[PDB]
This record gives sequence, C-alpha cells and structure tokens, in this order.
Amino acid sequence: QVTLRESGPALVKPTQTLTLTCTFSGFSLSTAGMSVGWIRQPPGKALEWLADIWWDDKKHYNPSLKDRLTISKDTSKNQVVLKVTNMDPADTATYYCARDMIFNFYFDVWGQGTTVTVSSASTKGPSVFPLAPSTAALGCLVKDYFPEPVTVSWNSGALTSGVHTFPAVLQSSGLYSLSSVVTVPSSSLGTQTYICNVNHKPSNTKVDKKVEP
Amino acid sequence: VQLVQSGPGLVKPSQTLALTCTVSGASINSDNYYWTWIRQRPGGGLEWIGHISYTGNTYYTPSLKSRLSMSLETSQSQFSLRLTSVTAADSAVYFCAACGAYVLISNCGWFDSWGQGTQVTVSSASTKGPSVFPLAPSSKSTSGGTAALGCLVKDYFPEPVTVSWNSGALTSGVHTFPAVLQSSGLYSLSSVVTVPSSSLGTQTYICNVNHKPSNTKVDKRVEPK
Amino acid sequence: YLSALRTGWYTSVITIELSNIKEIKCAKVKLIKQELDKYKNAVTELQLLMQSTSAIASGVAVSKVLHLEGEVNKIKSALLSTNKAVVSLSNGVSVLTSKVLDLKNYIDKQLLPIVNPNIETVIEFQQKNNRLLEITREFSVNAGVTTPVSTYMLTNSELLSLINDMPITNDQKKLMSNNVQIVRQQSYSIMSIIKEEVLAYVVQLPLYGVIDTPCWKLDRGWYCDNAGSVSFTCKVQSNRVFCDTMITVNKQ
Amino acid sequence: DIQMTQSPSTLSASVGDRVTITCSASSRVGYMHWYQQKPGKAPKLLIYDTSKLASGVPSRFSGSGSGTEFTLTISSLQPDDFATYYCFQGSGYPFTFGGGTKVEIKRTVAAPSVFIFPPSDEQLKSGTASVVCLLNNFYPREAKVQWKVDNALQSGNSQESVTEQDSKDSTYSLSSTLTLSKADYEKHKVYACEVTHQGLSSPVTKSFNRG
Amino acid sequence: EIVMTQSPSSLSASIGDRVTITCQASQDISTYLNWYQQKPGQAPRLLIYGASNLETGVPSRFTGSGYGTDFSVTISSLQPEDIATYYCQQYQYLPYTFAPGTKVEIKRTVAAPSVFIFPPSDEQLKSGTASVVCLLNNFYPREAKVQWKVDNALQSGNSQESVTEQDSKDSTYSLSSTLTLSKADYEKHKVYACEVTHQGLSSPVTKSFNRG
Repeated sequence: QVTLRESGPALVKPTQTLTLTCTFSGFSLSTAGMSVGWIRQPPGKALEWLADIWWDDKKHYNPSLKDRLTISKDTSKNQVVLKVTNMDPADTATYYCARDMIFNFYFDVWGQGTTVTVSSASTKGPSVFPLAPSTAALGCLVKDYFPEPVTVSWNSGALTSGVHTFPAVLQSSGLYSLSSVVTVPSSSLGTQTYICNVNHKPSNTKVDKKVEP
Repeated sequence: VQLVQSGPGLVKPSQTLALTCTVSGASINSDNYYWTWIRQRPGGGLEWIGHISYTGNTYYTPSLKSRLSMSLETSQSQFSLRLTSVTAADSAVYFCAACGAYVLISNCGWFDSWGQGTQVTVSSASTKGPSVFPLAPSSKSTSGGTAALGCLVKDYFPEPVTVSWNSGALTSGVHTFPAVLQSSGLYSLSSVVTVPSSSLGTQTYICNVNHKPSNTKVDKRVEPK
Repeated sequence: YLSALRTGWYTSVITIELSNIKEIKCAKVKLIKQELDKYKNAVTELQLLMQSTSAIASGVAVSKVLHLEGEVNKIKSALLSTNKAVVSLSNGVSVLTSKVLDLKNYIDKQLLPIVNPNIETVIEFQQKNNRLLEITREFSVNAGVTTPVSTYMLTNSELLSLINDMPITNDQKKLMSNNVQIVRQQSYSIMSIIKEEVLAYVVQLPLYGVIDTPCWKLDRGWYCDNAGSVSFTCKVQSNRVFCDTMITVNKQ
Repeated sequence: DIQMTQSPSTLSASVGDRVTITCSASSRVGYMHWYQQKPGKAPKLLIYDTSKLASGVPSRFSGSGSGTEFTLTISSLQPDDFATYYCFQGSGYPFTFGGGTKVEIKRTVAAPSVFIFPPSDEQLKSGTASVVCLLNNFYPREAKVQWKVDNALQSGNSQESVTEQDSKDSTYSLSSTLTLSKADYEKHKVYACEVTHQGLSSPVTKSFNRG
Repeated sequence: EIVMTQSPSSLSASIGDRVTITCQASQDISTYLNWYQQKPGQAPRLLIYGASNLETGVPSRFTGSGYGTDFSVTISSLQPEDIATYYCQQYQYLPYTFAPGTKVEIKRTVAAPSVFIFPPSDEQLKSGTASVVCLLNNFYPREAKVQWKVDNALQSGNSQESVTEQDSKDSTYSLSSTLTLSKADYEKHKVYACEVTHQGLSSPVTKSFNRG
C-alpha cells in the first residue's frame, strides 16, 4: 500500500529555516496525476492547507504564507522537500504530508506527523521517577523535557489493556511533565515485571525504569 | 564521394564562364545530394554561390540570382557552373562541393566532398608560357652533408603553376614559394629542394613545371656546377 | 442528470523533436539498420503528406501560422531545456507547446558512437521509434486530421499533464481526468509541418463550460439547460451528459 | 475564497443515536469531503465526493448534499466514533477545512476510583517532591480535586492533566500533580486528596503519613 | 542573409595547448553550424557538423559547442597538423553565409635559417637577363630582413622576397629573395652577396659567390 512519513527537527530556534522532507513508497510521483501536499495543525486549532506539488512540477501555495513557503520534488528519491523560512512562536503545529490525485481533489493517504515547536529554549533530557503501588495502580512520571511528544510503552509494548497516558502540562518554570499510569491486578505484583519504556527522540535518550513497591 | 573540376584559368572580361565538376563514388542521381558551388576570394574568406539539388531544383544566392545557371548532365554524371558576364571582381578560387545525407529534415549544409579548386583570373590581358631556369647546386649552396638545389619559374600569366619533382617520387624537404608578381605583368616563383650533398652527380633530379592556363608542360633537369 | 457541454476549443501545439541523419554505412547491428529504415520510411511519408494544402476552424489556423519562416525556430528553441513552453506567435496569441518525444537527443547521444553494440540498447529504441511509425500510420490514412486522439497521438500520462496545465476551472480538471476517453473522442489531432528537425501537430481539446445543469432525454433528442434556455446526438456516460453546440436493454 | 462553517461545534449523544453534521460553504462548490481525526492520530478519509464512502470505514457513515450545503449523517453512534470531524473542499484554491466538530459520547454516570502516590526516593534525592492523585474511569468530565496538607487547602502548586475520552468505555482519567520542594515536604505530616464527583454522593478522601 | 562574426582573427599557441575559437552569429541558427579546416593550398576540410557532432576521420580532440547565436570549437591539444584557417558556416536561413575565419599559428623554439645562394643559370643568361635566388630555409619566427649587396652596393627595388606559410611538420617558414638583373649589368660585376638579419643569429650571416 501507500506509505508516508515526515522527517524534520522537532525543536526550532526562532526565525531559523525549517526543512521538512516527506518520503513516500507504494507509488511514484513521476506517474501522471500524482501529487504530494502538506497540512499543518497548531495545537487547539483546526487543520490548514500549506502547499502541494505535482508530477509536472506545478506548485500551488497558500496565500496565508506567501513569502516563506518553498516546495520542491525529487522523483529520483521518492521524496518531497519543503522549506519554511522565518519560524515564529505561532507556527507550532503538527505537520503532515499526504498524497493527492488529479482524479479526486483531496488527501486520501496520510503520514504519522512530526511536531515542531517554535521556542528560544535549551534542549532537555528525560527525568523519570517511579510510582510504587500500595486492584492496585502504578505508573511513571516524566519531567522537564523538550519538546512534546515522547512515545511511551510498557514491557516493550506488551502491556496495553488498562494503560493510560496523560497529556503533558506546562508548569510555572516552563518545561514539560506528564504521567502514565496502568491498572494491574494486585496478585500479579511481585511475580510480573513492570517497566515503562521512555524514548525521547527529540533529545535522543532511551530510559527504562522498573516499577516495584 | 569524390569531386574533380574542369574550368578555364584565364577568362576575358564580359564573357560567360564554363566550369564543370565530375562526380565519382556515387551516382549523380543519388538520394539527398545537393551539388554546391562555392568560391573563395583572395586574401579573404569563402562565398556561397548556390547549389543544384539531385531533383534539379536550383537555388542561387540573391547577389548572383540572375548571373548563375547550373546544369545536371546525368548521362556523364557531372554538374557544371556558368557565370554570365564576368568582371574583375569574380576572380577567385572556385571550389566544387557536395552535400551527402541520409535523412533530410532541415537544409543540406554540410560539405564533406570538396574539389581541388579552379584558380580563375579574369583580365583582358593574354596568357604567357613560364620560363624554367634551374638553380644548380654548388659549393656555396651546400652546408655540411646537404645540398640545396631548385629551378626558377619565371614570366608566366596567370596563376597557377603545378611543380612536381621526379613525377611525384620526391616529396620530402620540398618547399615551393608563393608566386611573385615581377616588374612586368608576369608572375614568378622559385621551387627549391634540399637533398643530401653525397647523392648529387649520382641520381637524376628533374623538376616538372605544369601551367594549365597556357597549355604547357616543361621538364628541366638540375645538376651540380 | 448532470451535464458537460462544450463551449470552445482549447488549441495546443505538440512537438516531437526529430534528428537529422548523416552517412551511416558501416548480428546485433542487423536489427539496428532495419528499425533505422522504418524511421527513414516514416519521416518521408510525413513530408509527402505535407505536400497537399468548418468544425476545427480555430485549430487549423495555428497550423498555417507555423508555416511562416522562423516560427519553427521560436518553438525549437523554446523547448530547449524542458518539454512545456508558451510562445507568443506572430499573431500575438500565446499558444501552449509541449515537447512529447526527444528523438533529437536519443539519436545523437547513443547512435553516433556505434554507427559512426549492446543488445539491451536495441530494445528501447524500437519502442521510441514505433510511436513515430504509428503517428505517421494514423496521419497517413485520416488525411492529416485524426479523431479520437489515440494513445500514440498523446499518451495517458501526457494528456493529464496537459489538462493539469489547462487554464480552466478546478473541478472540471477533476471531471475531464475521470472521463479522459470521452475527452479524446471529442478532440482533434491536426498534422501541421515537418522541417527544421521538428515534428509538430496541433491537438484540439474540448472546453466544457456548462457542467452540473439539469438535462433530460426524449423530438428524438436530448435537452439541456443553458442560461435559462434549453438546447438539443450526445455521448452519455453514467450520469454525465457530454455534448456540444450545434429503449430508455438494461435498468439501473 | 471559500470559507467553511461547521455546525454544531460540539454535540453529545448516546451510543446508537443518529447524528448529522451540517457544513455550509460561502460560494458554490461542486464536491465536498469529510475526515476523521482520532486524538493524536493523523486524519482519516471518511466521505469523499459528497455521498460516496471511502474504504476501510463501515457503512455507518453517510453523507449527502450539493451546492452550498452539505451534511454528514451517522446512522447509529458508536463509542469508537469519538473524534473531531472536518469537512474539506477541493473545488478551489486555497484548500480549506471545516471549523471542527468534536463529538462526545453520552455515558452513564461512572464513579471513579481514587488513588494516591507519595514521592519516590529517587526524586527526594534530587531535591523535589511530587504527590500524584489518580482519577480513573468516570463520567461526566466534571470533577474537583482539592488537595489538603494538614487540614489546609492547597492552590497554585497542583496541576491536573485529563485524558481524552476512551474509545471502548467512554470514560476519563485525571492525574492531579502537587508540586513542592524537598524542604516543604519534610515540614508537614499527612497529605490528603479530596475528590468530589457527580457520581460520588460524598467526597472520598485518600491520605497517608510521611514515612 | 546572415552576418557571421568570428573571434579572434589570428592566434598563436604552443604545441599541446588548448585553443577555443568562438563564432558569433547574427540571428538564431539553432543547431545548424559547420566548422571547416583549410590548410593553405588545400580545399576546405569538414570537421564539425551540427554544432556539436564530429565528422568521421577527425581526431579525437575537436569539440563543438553552442546553440542559437553563440558557438565555439575547442582543440584539446594544439598539434603541428592543425596549422590552418578555420571558418564557421551556417545553413538554416538561405543563403549559406561563411565567416571571416581564424588563422592558427604555433609557437615553438627559435629556429635559424640556412642560407643557400644560387647563381643565375646559363640558360637564363642567353635570354639577356639574370636572377639570383637567395634561400632562407626552415626558420622561426617569421620576421627576417634580407638586403642584397652587389659589390658592396645596397640594392633596392630589384629584390623580391617570398615567404611561405608556416610549415605543418616543424612550424618553420621559408624565404626566397629573388634579385632580378640584366645580362649587361650582370657581367659588369663580380661579387654577389645576400645579407641575412634574423633573430636566431648572434651576427648577420652572408653567403656570397664570385664569377659573375
């Protein structure tokens, strides 16, 4: 089938250029009628179309971002590059790419999406602390990282039922901290191992922590 | 494809010129062949006269649109050139040309087959046979192991003169100087050959003079003392 | 019933840059000179067809402006680095020109070394040359004007690149793309000229200005709304009604 | 250009209730499309070309409309339909999306389970302490968590994060994180978490002793 | 008619050097241009056809490039066999128009001429005139000053020099100063000398014969 995946820096320093690349497989952009678009979504707001390119190298942009947008294709690599100059505190959004066809004007196949946060800030690391139990509940705690998001899992993705991942909340010191609890049977304590897997890719740190009473 | 010409070297003014060019290596009715005439001015460059296609369509340059008249003698596989009422401005070397091809979607502009060129000089004056006087080698025309010797071509009109040594057998170390216009209205040139000084008196060295404009062929032998 | 009625003609010039051939006489090369004689036999059939001098009036007008001197130089130079150019002709009209094939490059780049050979190189050439053998085969029988515009006259991938660049509305590009075989049936390919290493023919695509208006069949004819009035065979397909300006078997 | 106005902005209905979204445009538009975005996930094409339904989506979803008005009708709502739906147009540039309709499930009043977690020794060795009070599986969203340190109310040092609606049971989750330093933690004794919910007739209290 | 412009008018480079001759055009000629080699005395010789393609038999060091109005030909290594005159010719618009051309010479080491003098042949003296031919063979560069001295008397107006084109084998020239006199004046003198002043000579050399 068709696949798409964005790639770019998760943290931007204000006004610095933002290079985003969307690699695709399952189809060739050189085939006539094919296209690749770009859609962003700021937190709390709805979707917003950005730009798109076509197999004939025809480009169409959004008048909301006239000067900064610049798209270009690469048939020899099955990827599309999009440069967004002069980034701004309002441009924090989850950027998605998608395939488009002239036979039907919309975006049918989509990608996972990358988060780009616009801040004069220093990259942080993961601060993990357990939540011992005393049906019982347990979980983990994260602190002062940058930026959202970070993928969390329990027992290498084996523990799924009853797992909750609370969204991160900003504090007065201006960093990030969330919680991720999981409800487990009380009899399984002491016999089954519970470890929350944290992988902060924007900071490139892999931290696993064992949860025990 | 080979091309050989045949024209007059001297042509009195206000008369039509009779150039010819025979085609070999390919029939004159060959496909995609535009038989072209081109002359070259003295001291300057070339000038396109015009061509005549294998079909028979002729295109003449707009400066000579009314004076040209190219022909196709298929029975002899040759094409000719005719220039009406020649003046002193038409004196040049006339080259025969052709344009071979295979697929023609543009013009036929390349020329791979050329001709030797007919030195056509137009003047009311008459011709003159050349004067061949040998430049004999001596103890002053030597220098170590070599000896210089030649023969002088004097008093002739008009150009050119074909000089051959031993009927084309000797071609190394030969220098034929450009023609020189003397005091009268007659050209003159010298043709000297360098030869090892130990071979004189033992080998025959005869210079051949050939002047087509006046129908002349002279054989003059050179020898020491 | 919806609609899709024609109001005008979209004119365009399609070019196929050919290559001049010089002297070429020199197992694996046995099949080269055979497909080479077909290229010679095809380019001469186009020139001899050109020797002979009111529905497609707007299209043929361009074919007689291309005959003017230097106009071919305008197009041949426009498609220097790409395959799509718009040129203001002598009449001041800007026509769209697309260079479909580049036989001028394929012959001077790959056949000059060998003739003046790998068996893999012989394979692709027969396909690039066969299209010319077919475009000439179609132009030779329909007397310069063929319809519908076949695959060889304009492939599936090249008609879309034309409709995408067509100065028309947005949804109609979605309409014509889904009904390309209908657009072809209402098009005209017009052979123009052959000279200066260029093969150009004028393709005339239909312009649908009337869409999504009520229409009804069955006075044996069709009836479509048009600016408060109703007009009058029409090539119908599914719910779409295609027509131009001048047993109701199965059940669904 | 072409602006979209999606209504309602927020609708709540029970499982199996017919729900229709109305999305009108400014100018005349030929085709209208629809999308579904689960929380965090990328959008998914639901309805394409006004009425036709995309693959990978049950026949539960249906659409209709033309011109300047379009509707998206759900036959019977499902707990897995909790998402934010959009209406997108591809008839003109620039490409524009709808306003954003976030649908919530109507659910029986669920009583939550209250937990409490003291700070770990690893955090105390760093100089900070964070007591987390857990809420899980309740309905509706209305819930008040008032911390009490030695029978004294706390404010300004507690933060609450709410989980989005679950797609299986349509319940919520809350985690109130009380933030203090290491000095102010070893200064008091008990630490309680008072929770008041609509399903709880009386506020349940969970507490402990330091050490 | 199209006006063809070529640059430069004359150049000179060492052996194995890189030469680049540009051909400026009036209007657009597209891919239609022809380069021609013409060694003195020979007919034109086709080198480049269609701007960038090469003629069969041309060495592997001649490159063509250019489209429209700006064209250029390049030689990878200047060889002694390339000393000729090069023109560029168009053929899209009728009539075909040639260029002025470019004469190409080769820079080499200093060569000194060998002086051989010849007395007037007895066959010429019968006619009543006489001619003394002074030969300067194989020298470089071209500049040479020859002045006859009959019995230590400078002769002017009766001497005629003749310089050949630069040779294609060793890049050397040849000069032949012919001094024409009459039988009456010839038999009235005894010494006939040919003074040669060239760059490759630390002192002027003169080869003279007696018995005149």
